[PDB]
Amino acid sequence: MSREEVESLIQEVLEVYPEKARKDRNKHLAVNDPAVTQSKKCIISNKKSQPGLMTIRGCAYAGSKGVVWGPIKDMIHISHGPVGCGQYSRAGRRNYYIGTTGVNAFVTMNFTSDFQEKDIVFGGDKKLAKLIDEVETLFPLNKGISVQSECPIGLIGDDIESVSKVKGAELSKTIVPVRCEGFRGVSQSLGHHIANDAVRDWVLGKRDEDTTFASTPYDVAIIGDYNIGGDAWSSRILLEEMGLRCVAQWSGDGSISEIELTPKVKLNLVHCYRSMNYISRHMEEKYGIPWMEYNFFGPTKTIESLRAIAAKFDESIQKKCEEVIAKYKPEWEAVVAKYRPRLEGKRVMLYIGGLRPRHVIGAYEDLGMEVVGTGYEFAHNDDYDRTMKEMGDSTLLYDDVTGYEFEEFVKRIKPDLIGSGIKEKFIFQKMGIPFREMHSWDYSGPYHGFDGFAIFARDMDMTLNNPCWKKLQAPWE
Amino acid sequence: SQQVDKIKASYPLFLDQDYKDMLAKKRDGFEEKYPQDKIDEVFQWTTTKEYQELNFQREALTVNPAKACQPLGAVLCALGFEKTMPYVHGSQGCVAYFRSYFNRHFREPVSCVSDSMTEDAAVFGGQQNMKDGLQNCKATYKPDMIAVSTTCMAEVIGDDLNAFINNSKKEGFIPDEFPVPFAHTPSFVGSHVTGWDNMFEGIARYFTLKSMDDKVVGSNKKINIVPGFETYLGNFRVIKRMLSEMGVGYSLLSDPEEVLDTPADGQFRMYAGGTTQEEMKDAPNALNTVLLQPWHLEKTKKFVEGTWKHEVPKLNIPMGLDWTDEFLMKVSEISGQPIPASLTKERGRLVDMMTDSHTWLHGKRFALWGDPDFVMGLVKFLLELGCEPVHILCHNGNKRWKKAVDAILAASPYGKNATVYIGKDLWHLRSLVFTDKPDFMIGNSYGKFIQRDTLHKGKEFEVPLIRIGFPIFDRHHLHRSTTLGYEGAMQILTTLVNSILERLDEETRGMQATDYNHDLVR
Amino acid sequence: SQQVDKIKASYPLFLDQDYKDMLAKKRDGFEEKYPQDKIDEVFQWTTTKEYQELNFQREALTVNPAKACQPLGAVLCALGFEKTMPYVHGSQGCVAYFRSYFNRHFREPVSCVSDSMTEDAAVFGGQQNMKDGLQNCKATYKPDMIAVSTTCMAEVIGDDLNAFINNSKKEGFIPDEFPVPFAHTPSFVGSHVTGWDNMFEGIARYFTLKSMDDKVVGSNKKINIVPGFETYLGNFRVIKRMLSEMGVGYSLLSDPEEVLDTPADGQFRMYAGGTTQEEMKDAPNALNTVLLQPWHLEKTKKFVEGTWKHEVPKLNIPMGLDWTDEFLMKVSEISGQPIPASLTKERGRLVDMMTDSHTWLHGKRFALWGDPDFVMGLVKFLLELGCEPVHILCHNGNKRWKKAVDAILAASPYGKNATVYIGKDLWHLRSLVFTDKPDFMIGNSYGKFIQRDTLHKGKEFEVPLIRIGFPIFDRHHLHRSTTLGYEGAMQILTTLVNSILERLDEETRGMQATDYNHDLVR
Ligand code: ICS
Ligand code: CLF
Ligand SMILES: [Ca+2]
Ligand SMILES: [Ca+2]
Repeated sequence: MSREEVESLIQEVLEVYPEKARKDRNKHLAVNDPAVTQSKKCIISNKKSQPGLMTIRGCAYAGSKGVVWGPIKDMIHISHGPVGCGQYSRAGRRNYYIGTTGVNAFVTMNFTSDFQEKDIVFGGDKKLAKLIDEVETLFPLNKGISVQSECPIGLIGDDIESVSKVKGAELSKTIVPVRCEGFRGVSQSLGHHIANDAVRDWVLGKRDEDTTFASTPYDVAIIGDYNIGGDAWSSRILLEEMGLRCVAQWSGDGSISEIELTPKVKLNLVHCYRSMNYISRHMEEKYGIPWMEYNFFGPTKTIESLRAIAAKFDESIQKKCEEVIAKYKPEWEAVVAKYRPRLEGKRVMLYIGGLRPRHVIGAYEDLGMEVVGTGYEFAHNDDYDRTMKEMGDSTLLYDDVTGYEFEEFVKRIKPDLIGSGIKEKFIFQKMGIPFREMHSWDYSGPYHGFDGFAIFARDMDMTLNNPCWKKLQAPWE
Repeated sequence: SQQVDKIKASYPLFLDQDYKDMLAKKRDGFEEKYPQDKIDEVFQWTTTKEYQELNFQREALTVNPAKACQPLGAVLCALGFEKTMPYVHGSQGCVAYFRSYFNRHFREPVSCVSDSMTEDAAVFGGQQNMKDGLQNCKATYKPDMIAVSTTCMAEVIGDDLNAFINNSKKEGFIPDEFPVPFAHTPSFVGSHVTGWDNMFEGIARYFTLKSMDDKVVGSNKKINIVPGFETYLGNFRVIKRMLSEMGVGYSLLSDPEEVLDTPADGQFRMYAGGTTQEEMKDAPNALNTVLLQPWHLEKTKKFVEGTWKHEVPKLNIPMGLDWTDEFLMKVSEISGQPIPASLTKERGRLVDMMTDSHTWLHGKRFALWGDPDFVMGLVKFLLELGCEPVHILCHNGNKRWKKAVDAILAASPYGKNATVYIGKDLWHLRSLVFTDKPDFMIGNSYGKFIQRDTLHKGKEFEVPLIRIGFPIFDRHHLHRSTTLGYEGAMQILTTLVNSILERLDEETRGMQATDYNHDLVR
Repeated sequence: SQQVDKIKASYPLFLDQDYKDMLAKKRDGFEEKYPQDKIDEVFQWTTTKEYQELNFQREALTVNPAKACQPLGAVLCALGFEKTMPYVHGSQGCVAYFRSYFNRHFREPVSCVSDSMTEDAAVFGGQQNMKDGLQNCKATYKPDMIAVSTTCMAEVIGDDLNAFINNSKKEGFIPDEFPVPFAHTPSFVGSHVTGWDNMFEGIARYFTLKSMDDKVVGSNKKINIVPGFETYLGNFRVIKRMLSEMGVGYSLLSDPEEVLDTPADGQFRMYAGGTTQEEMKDAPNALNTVLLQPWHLEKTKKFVEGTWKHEVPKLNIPMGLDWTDEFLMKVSEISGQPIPASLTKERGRLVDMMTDSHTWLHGKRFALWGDPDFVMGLVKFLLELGCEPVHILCHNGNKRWKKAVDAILAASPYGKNATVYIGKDLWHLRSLVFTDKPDFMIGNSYGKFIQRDTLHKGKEFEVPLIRIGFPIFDRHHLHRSTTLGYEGAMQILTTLVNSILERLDEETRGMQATDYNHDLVR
């Protein structure tokens, strides 16, 4: 389709909206022009959501507790407030870890204060202290406590910073109050910012005056990789076959000690720019640690990122990088040779949170699949600046798409595959259009590195070419 | 490394030697993990009887709850009606979590909208959010009704829903005749089952409060059925099939079975089936109203008795043999229709099934948890089978329900070692199953970790989990099962006896060690 | 020594130290047992490819067969008629074994009588025995019809059932109009399905051969349905339900569902329901005749086409998605009734489940066995689901059936690694699953032993069993399941996906070893 058909489709979709909502939504939709570098000329982003339009965004609590603070395993994460917020986000995210759950690891456990009506009226600052005492009593091997605020906490005026300071002074334990109320932000992105601020202000600077760690010129830290389905692991090995020593992971399969040891490294490899650029910039400003963005989706991007990371170091690291690339070359070549003929020419439409709508494009390109449309839920203008150089000409772009907009776009464009979250999976699976969960990898993976590319290709082939998509139309109709 | 012909996912790829070495290096160098001996000592300490005493003294800490917030049930009740859009007045994360929860449980699309309230709405209220959301929702998705619930933000702020909706209709955002029922569902009062009650009570008020003058009890010769918070489509289908066989004229209020199960035929249907507004308006003209789950439909019972003047019969949930018989007899008494032969034969088949499998169920010890009505029905059915529900738990339970369950237990020899707990979470149940080991567990998917905790101590201490309840995430299409009436009793009996036989087969499969008991006929 | 509070059955009582010592002393003193190292070596040798090569060279020895004798199917076919006592002309041990087999499967009373032929009957014959048996059976267990089958003994002696029954009627032993159909069912030819076919063909002959003059095809506006050898009541119920929903007039010419699921209401019923004699007499007047399992109904098809002049359609067993659609379309074409919207919605709901569960069923290797039609339908459904069969086995299958299955496999990209076997027992399947390991087995309870052997070699080599077929002895009430039509496809899909997920949960339950993939949501 050309730029003329796409704009007509955009206007036809927006015709049903009320005039104010129509004007607001016209700014968030655009047709990609790769020659444009300043996305603000085309797409507005990080704006509020129009009420009643069934958006797909989340809350700051999801961005902070669900995304950033959650994967930390050695800490205990209290969900201060009613039961629902903590209950719905429990173990819904596949941030893998290694530990004995309930003894030294607590990722898939729901700790909450369970506010009743007597706590909304009379406050909950004493309940929090009693809860901290009980947590210390029953879980002695925890290495810290993080109190994530839910919506009522800010509204009723509860002072959790004071409680955190007092109980940290008493128990000599790291207690981090996070003000990640759901109403504070328009989406999960402000949750990322709040969680990074809490990390910076309460955890990161503990070992500023400690020099007992044996630093090496090859120390690196993986930032913004939350180990979905093991993703971070598949990356970490690829960074240790080149001789680099990964000191910390943020935050999938991460521990409170790696976070404190992070300022003792020589380079920060940031995978998710959106959720961790806030702390990467702080570390660069304070400790002088440089940081760079790498992409491990697909063989091409992985090779380019490894070559760049090696170029950040001396000649031995570059030789090891070339050795690793040569070693892994036949493995991904076989996967491409097997699966590309089956997935050649297919058209994909993506809609994911803030990083993957542009990161996984390289993986689909390596299989001969064309992304005819991509968009984000809570990405800023930077993200679209990076995206416009990734998408082809005349491809659709959307921001904070609604159910109606996405459904109409899919019906007209008719993509061969759709990649989005659980809340859209069955909507497009009832339309006879194959769907892949690009958040949790559809309970598969990992997809990072050369080991994850085979799984990626296998999943895409098994979903697009499944024989279940030819049976929707009844033979007697 | 990956092989193009044998590709391994996260399991068992990370069991390779290189990944093991990498993880070991990570743990040794940077994690600063406690020594394995300390971890093993602490884990054994958690399984002792001393740890249970500390655990049950918890007063401010809740670990692994077994309940949700009211607006979840409110959203389900709103989905129960025809062309009804659930609209939650509050922040937008709540709606996303509700939709994710219901999609993961039912594996079907769930449609709900929000006002996307933010920091400006926290300071100046959310009236403009209400107006714009109502207008946008009516214009875009075109519902015949918008059912408004509230999060805990709107309740703490103190947003007056009635005032906001009235000011929205008079301003011209929505037509004055457009039905917009509302309900106040604070997430810090009760649980998800209470939200269903509040939403249904609000809808019934909106549709019947202003027109009770010309309503005569018995005009349409029908019976109203209020299911409650039900997460099994089979229960909705059986509660209608039994009445259809019985010949009774019935009107199922809040029926979401159709929208939560739609065909995959190339088109997406946002709305399907559901109770029509005519049925809600005509509800007061029914002979009587029956509440299938009376322990969370108390406010609805108050509204029906006080306003509709229907004398709601005091019935228990149709789970088991005796309570299903009581339900059928009460329905026959109310409608005057004799019980047909197609249900006596079904009852006889259920009794035959009970008699065939009594030698395996007798003396088995079960620990259960869930919703009050479901838990009490399951306890009654277990007592009817000769099983011992040693541990009974209900996080969202009250003391009257506990007293009723104790009365049920005392009326049977098998309810002798049973202990009912209210306000306790799943960590209390883990402590209970470690010290007083049952033979199985009956609950939702959250009980799997508890089983994993029991296996770590040892194979001889493992407590298998039987998945009956809500939510069930790690199994596919179990939401199509049935738990009400005779068919539900048959399915539950089959599941229990087959789980027992499967565990027995697993324990006796080691050749030349325990396989002497590996009987072909079991 | 058993404590009174905790009584132990054989397991784990025989795991006590004193019992272990007693068994060890018995083994050492007098068993002269081979050394354990030799046993392990022999086992490992049996788990090798060389042992498979030796195994497939078998010509006379059959180990662990997967079929039964004709009279079993004859008895099951006889049980499908109204007040028809299955009477077997032969030894009584047979009848006892048939009754025990059916009681262990269905867990319901089964009525079958024998004339108790003995060594005296070997030389003289079975005429007086036949007369006395007929008279006693009619006097004591009054039926309206008696079906006569034969064991091997009666076949070897070469009895003349027709002549014997005619003489019995002639010599004042039974009324000359009492219905006494008969069929020759040699146990050394074919299998139980062949016996069912012979019995049904004999009954149809007896009831229709001499009255074809006044039979007009289509004069009653009905479609005859011959279910064949079926062991699931759910299939009988679902076929009738679908035909009723379509509005088509049907006559199930074998309905043992009623007698095999009688209620337990304090009285014992020897007969219940079944096909009436009038339906059999009027069968030639039907619009057409549809065979649900066309493979083991060759003789019935020949009789129907030759005598009744009905044009039997070439329809596969209505298992899966495509063949059910073909069956529904053919029935609509024959009867003229349009396909209702309920069946379309059910097909859409099945496709929804297929789309939801497709990510777990894809690339799963299954080894199956059973009856020809059932195995063929299961293979077709597995190919439709994306699963790849590897070892398709059928002990009582013929070469034409193998050609048809190969044609089915070659039409899909998932039958690439599938190998069909005809005439191989479960020892061949044990060797196949040991050398070419599949993910799961799908069959009757006998494969229960195979899963044990594969466990002895190692946990990584275990092949879990899924019990879908006949007979099932170690699971209660699985005979009530459905395998035909859309409902039966939904149940099979649910069973398969839940078995896969249960195995995955078991494999990833080791704490801090493999529990990283112990996802809550799958
Ligand atoms: S953190 Fe972010 S929505 Fe960067 S909130 Fe979201 S595990 Fe997405 S596109 Mo779920 S900015 Fe991570 C994300 Fe991307 S939870 Fe995961 S998949 S790379
Ligand atoms: S934005 Fe929570 S789900 Fe809600 S009604 Fe309250 S208990 Fe229930 Fe974010 S912090 Fe949480 S998830 Fe929402 S409430 Fe706010
Ligand atoms: Ca679905
Ligand atoms: Ca029985």
